[PDB]
Amino acid sequence: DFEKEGIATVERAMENNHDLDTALLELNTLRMSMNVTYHEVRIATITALLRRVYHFIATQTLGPKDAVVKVFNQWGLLFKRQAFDEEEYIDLMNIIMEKIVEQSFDKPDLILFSALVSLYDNDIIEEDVIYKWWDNVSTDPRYDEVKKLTVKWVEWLQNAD
Repeated sequence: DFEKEGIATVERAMENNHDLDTALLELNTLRMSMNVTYHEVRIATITALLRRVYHFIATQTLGPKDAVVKVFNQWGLLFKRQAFDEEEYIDLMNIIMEKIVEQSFDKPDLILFSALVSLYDNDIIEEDVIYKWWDNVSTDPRYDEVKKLTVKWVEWLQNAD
């Protein structure tokens, strides 16, 4: 039950353009209200953002990369207060990858690469957690497509380290 309501809460704050502080206040109130954890919150927030990205692309209102950037550059900041330790950030990235596949975008690899890069540029995620996430990432072939681009990115990051 919390899911749907959480998705709705986030969708509202991005739409009728809420500043974050206020979006997180309502969302967190809902979190305690319905007694759910931050994992559930991350799921709700991530699917909410990814749906808006999808909508932007499917309606040709914005190209893939642009759509991801438009959404994540602004709202991805919500994540820094939805994850407090390493595994929670690892979980954060796993969900994004999983939800992208689930949403079925046409160039999964580009969507996931763009989303992670946006977060990286905004300092929500740094190399250390990124390597950890990547080292423990699922090898289920179902993720082969979405990982194509990001795998090179992680590699580039290691070399440039």
